[PDB]
Amino acid sequence: RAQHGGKPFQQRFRVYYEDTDAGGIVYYVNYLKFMERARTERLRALGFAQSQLVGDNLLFVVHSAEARYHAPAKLDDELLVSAEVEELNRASLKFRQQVRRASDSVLLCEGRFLVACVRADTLKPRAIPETLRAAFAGSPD
Amino acid sequence: PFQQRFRVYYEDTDAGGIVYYVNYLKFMERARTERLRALGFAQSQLVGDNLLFVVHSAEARYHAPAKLDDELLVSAEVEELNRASLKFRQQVRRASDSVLLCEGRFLVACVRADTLKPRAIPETLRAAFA
Amino acid sequence: RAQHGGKPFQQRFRVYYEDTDAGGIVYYVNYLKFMERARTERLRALGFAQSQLVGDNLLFVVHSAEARYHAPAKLDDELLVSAEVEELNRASLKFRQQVRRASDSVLLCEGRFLVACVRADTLKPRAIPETLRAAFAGSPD
Amino acid sequence: PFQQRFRVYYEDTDAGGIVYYVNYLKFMERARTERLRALGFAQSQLVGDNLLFVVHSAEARYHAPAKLDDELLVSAEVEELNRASLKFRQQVRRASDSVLLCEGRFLVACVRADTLKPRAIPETLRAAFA
Ligand SMILES: [Cl-]
Ligand SMILES: [Cl-]
Ligand SMILES: [Cl-]
Ligand SMILES: [Cl-]
Ligand SMILES: [Cl-]
Ligand SMILES: [Cl-]
Repeated sequence: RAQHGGKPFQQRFRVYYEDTDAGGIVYYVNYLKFMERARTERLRALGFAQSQLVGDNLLFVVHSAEARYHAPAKLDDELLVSAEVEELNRASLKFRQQVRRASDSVLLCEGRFLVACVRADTLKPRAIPETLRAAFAGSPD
Repeated sequence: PFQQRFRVYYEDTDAGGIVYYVNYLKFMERARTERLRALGFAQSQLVGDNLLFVVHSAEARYHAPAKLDDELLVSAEVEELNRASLKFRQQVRRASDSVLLCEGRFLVACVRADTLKPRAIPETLRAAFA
Repeated sequence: RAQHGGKPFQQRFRVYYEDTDAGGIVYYVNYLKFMERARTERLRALGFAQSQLVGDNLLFVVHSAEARYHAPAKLDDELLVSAEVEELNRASLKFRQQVRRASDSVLLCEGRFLVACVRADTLKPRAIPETLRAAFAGSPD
Repeated sequence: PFQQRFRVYYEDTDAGGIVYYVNYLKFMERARTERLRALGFAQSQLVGDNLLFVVHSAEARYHAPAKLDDELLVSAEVEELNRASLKFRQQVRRASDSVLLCEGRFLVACVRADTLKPRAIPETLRAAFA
């Protein structure tokens, strides 16, 4: 499917007022923004910053998004966000992501995303590049 | 059945020239609030009865794009009513031609507004759907 | 400068959870979004919907924004938002806007915006069109 | 002096391919929180002392655009400290070449966290700037 491990990639974020709602907790929709930011940072770390992606005519598009909410985060909490690849298809990828509170590791949100790889110009489906497929478990190319 | 109409503004759009995919969940949320209002459950009623609704799960499937200044029609069907929760089924369609843009499914929990603990949905509310 | 009156244009909006913060009130930044939506709706009503603007190669760009905050709005309040033109220059316009609570008319926010008119293609400064300048106090063209 | 560094993501961008102008105020807000943290005033300290900071006025002047994946440097200078309020002066610059993107000015009021009424800035806080 797609294998994960090692020093498992986590991106760290701070919760600001913009992220919160009237309840005094993170607005539930905003966890998907945090998860999106983490996928961008995982790509960067594997050698696929935004200039590299547009260089190779690659664009990633969300076709489906699912989130399950468990415990709340408050103003000024820090969040750790994973970006695992659960399955790797020819022209798409499924991400499995966890948002945890940094102080105590309690799971706040779990998300699953089906993400399509397309031509940046024309938005038509394309195969995930070789080097990218490789990166998703270890990248010296 | 019930549909709520919304306008797409600059704030909703992304570098692609289309609605940012996350934002469809906001539009669907607005429609649920408006469905509740129309069945007699505005915000003042909810805080009156010590009710708060919290999303426990959210799923969206994306089909076709919407652009700046499009109008959207958004449904808010209640597929199930459980003791302490409700499950919604929603569609976002472009107003001009009815093309399906997004579909969403949500499990929404009812909790005490004071203590945030799970509580039963009130009788009157359960009836308002039924 | 630029003259206002009549049945003074107001756009009506509802406050949803997305608009609120941890304080239980509208997040202050969001009033600028409401004011922007009102300017778009005022333009629409004067004959300048988005398809008309791109038709005439017009784009409006904010060069400055000032807001003063007075009283708070809560979840599920309705807002009335004005979009007055305070001054009309050759290639730009200054808007003066008020956000009021619908129930009791109390002033929540006042904003001022310097807005530039530019070519939609190339983003270069252009004159505000004749018909648009006219619309800002009465439009049979 | 103090600068906070931020990344521009898709969520920040608009149909123009640049940061949505409203979003610079969010970035400036984050920088004020981070300046306060570094001088010993995290959120837990503020709620500990019954303090809340509220924006009473906000001004932004826009100069040049930032794009997807740019890094931003954001300053958070305190120009004045009054009895019950503070006035900030902020600059947003592109990290790569230091070009000025936005400048902002904010009057921020100190209020009681319980009752929302105006209160004096604590001595310790006034000192931390001075
Ligand atoms: Cl996402
Ligand atoms: Cl790279
Ligand atoms: Cl699904
Ligand atoms: Cl605005
Ligand atoms: Cl029109
Ligand atoms: Cl100014």
